[PDB]
Amino acid sequence: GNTVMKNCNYKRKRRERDWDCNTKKDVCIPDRRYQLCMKELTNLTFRKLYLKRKLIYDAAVEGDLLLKLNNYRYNKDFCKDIRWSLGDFGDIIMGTDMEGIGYSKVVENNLRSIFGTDEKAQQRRKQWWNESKAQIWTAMMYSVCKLNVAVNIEPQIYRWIREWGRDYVSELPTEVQKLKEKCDGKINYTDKKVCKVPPCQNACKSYDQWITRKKNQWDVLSNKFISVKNAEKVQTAGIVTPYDILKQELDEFNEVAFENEINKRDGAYIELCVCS
Amino acid sequence: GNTVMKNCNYKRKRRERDWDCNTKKDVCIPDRRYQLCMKELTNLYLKRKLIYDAAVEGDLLLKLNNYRYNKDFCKDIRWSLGDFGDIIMGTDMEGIGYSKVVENNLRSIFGTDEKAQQRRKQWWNESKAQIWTAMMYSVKKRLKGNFIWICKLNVAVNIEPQIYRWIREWGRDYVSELPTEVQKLKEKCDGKINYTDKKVCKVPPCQNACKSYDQWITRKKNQWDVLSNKFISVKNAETAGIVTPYDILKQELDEFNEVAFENEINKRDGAYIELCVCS
Repeated sequence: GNTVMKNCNYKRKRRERDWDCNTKKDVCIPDRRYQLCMKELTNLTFRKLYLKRKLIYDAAVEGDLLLKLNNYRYNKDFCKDIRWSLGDFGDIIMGTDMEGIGYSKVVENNLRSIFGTDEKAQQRRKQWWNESKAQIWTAMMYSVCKLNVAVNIEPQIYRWIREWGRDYVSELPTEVQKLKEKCDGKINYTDKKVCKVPPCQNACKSYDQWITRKKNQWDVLSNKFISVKNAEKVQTAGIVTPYDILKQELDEFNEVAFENEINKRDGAYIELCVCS
Repeated sequence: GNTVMKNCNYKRKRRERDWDCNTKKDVCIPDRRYQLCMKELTNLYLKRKLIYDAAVEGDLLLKLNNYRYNKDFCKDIRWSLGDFGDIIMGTDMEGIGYSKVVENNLRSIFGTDEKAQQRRKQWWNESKAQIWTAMMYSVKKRLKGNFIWICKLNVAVNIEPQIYRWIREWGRDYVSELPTEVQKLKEKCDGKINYTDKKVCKVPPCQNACKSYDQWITRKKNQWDVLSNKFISVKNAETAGIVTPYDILKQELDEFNEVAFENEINKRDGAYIELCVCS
């Protein structure tokens, strides 16, 4: 949200920067959303025709940067990223985006001068997005997934939970492996390495900080899910609890094991990092 | 050479500039073609920029018609839509100035290979209803869904060779100019200056009125000669009710009298003889 041009010219590596729960404390915001290319949208009837051109250019630039981020590989990770960014464009257009920081406020203003602010303006916006989303997807996919699978409108908090889940299950093995390499087993016949070995202690503290961020992020996102769902009665067939989203998004997700992990009571964390 | 921005901001009045037979001598070019808005195409996704140029063109033709929703507006939309098509397909007969930049831009998009032309025609045929809609954007702002009843989409998206369409447009210009030029002539030349002599015999203002008429009708004759012969050579190098270029005038114009038309452009009609031939 804090720049306009530089973020249409390069992305950070994925997970280079963790979800941000501090800026607006009722939600956690992914780095990808912060970096969403909206240069033309910012520098912005015939105005509606001009809007569509500007949104197509931003979307193509976003989709191309995400390809380069995925090392030009055309695979599921790339397709998911396309879907997440497409979805956020949608919410920005529809006026239901949860970021609303910095230059996103300027874009919201631009849209208001184009569509109006009356009660039924938001209705116009939603309709215009429906009629445009296919083309935006095409535009993101131009440099190169399942179109109709993406175009399905889902509330933003649902989609950010899917994205969050994929980040968590990608981070978890790396973090556990780091722990293992420093802390596995014992320093003598009785005492775990964490009892006395400083590099193991360092490693456990680093893990603690990571899993504490994961827990706070799951707590904020999952509670946002519940309040959004209560406030606009988001009736979604497959999905009753926020855990349903993780179950459906993630291979071999075990929700009991998940709660154990983010609350530091799983077998691996206890074995490696709890002296007593 | 021509213009890029000016013609996307304003149009000259109708018939302020006559058809141009001098720039390319085997065809005559209408001022509307010369002014066709193509700013985005020139600076050139393609569908986006074409849609924008067409929307601007459509709104300008609406202004030219003084915001009147009538046949003259719909025919203009039809003529400009057709010209966009020949530009996209590579079959446009103007090909002056910025039109060549656009043709160059299209070649870098579609290619030049054996069937680049075939793909450009496919692209045009898939897009033409959409481009017509864009030209009607200005009307659709006001009438919403009822914009579709103002002009006939089906008539507009039928592909005719460009020379066919330009003959229809030419014919409509001719029958709009003729009553005016004849009235002008009549106001200086009607009747006699004495008991036996027609005014053209001795009245200089009438003699100059006849010269001026002669200048106009000579332009008309030359434009019809160039256009009708172009129709024939285009036809030979390649289709529904139209056999001769006169057939096109008959389809376009009310009760078109071919013999009278040939009399008029050849200065042997009754009105011209009466007004401008002394003996």
